Amino acid sequence: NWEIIDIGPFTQNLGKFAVDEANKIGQYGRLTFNKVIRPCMKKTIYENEGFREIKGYEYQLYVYASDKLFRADISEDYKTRGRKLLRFNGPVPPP
Repeated sequence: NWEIIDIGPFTQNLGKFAVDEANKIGQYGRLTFNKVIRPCMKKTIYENEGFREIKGYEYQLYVYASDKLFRADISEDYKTRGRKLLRFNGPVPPP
C-alpha cells in the first residue's frame, strides 16, 4: 500500500500545497517553495468494508523551501477532494 511516485507536476503541486499550508501556520516564517525532491512516498488508504474502495491517499514528501529541506505529510480524500497538511517539519538533512 506504499509506493514511490515520481516528481512531475502533480507531486510538485503537493509540495506547493504543503508550503502554502506551512506558511499559514508560520512556525518557520514565510517560506518560498523551491522543489520537491526524491524519494516521494504515496500510501493508498482503503475503506474498511468495501472491496478495493480507495478512500484516499497519504504522501510523505521532502520539499525545499527558502533553500531549507522540510518533511511534509499530506492526506487527500476522494469524495471531497480535500487536502490536509498532516505534518510539516525541519529543516532536515537530505535523504
